[PDB]
Amino acid sequence: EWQENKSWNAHFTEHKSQGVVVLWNENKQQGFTNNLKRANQAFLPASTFKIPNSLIALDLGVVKDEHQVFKWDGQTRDIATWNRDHNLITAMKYSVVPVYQEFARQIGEARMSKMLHAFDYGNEDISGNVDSFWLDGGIRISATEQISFLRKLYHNKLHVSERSQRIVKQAMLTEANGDYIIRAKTGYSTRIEPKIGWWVGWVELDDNVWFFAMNMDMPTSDGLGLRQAITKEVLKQEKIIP
Ligand SMILES: O=C(O)c1cccc(-c2ccc(F)cc2)c1
Ligand SMILES: [Cl-]
Repeated sequence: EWQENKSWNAHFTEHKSQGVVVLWNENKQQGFTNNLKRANQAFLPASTFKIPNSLIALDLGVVKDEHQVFKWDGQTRDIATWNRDHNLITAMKYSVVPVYQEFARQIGEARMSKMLHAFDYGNEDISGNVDSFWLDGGIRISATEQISFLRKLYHNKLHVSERSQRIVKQAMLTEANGDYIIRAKTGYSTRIEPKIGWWVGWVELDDNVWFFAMNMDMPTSDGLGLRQAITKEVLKQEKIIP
């Protein structure tokens, strides 16, 4: 079942922001959020789509492994870290759109649509350019639907090989210390209004796993750090992380 804790709204209010945090206790099978309605509001996934995109590229052989090098195409872009060679891990880390656009073109429309239906991913609509629909096309996904998809990935229940899912979960590695491990992916949607930020993933503890999915209005790049900062303040408040 689900429980709405509006006290977390303060974490958005303090920054004059609007958004939702969704948490899911895997052991107890209970969900928590500050806004049950926005928790189910569907947005463009933006770079959070790099998770399913990575899975499909790996399972079809478009990407052979996490060490394969994808050469910079010599095009200087506004993102300095994009102007270099990448593998799957660094492509994810620096959210390298042009590398995943190449993935998508090699995957192709037919296979992409088939696999998103198999994943039960959002509205499963890839309308638009095969290499940009997750940024300005017709695909939409809610925070709760992100958690649903992530839970399948965590348990290796998605309809791709176990190997593909293990590799993507490696590439999702974001933070790890003696207290917790976070595997997650950021998102920044700017091509279609409303501009929003994403952070989706899970926090691994010794004896439990908390999946999370948050998004927040993002009129400017100045607030991108709040995607992680707000989420962690909620995690701290709920005694999930110190
Ligand atoms: O989602 C991120 O964490 C991320 C990672 C790398 C780059 C950017 C980014 C993109 C466009 C922009 F206008 C400003 C920042 C966002
Ligand atoms: Cl790992």
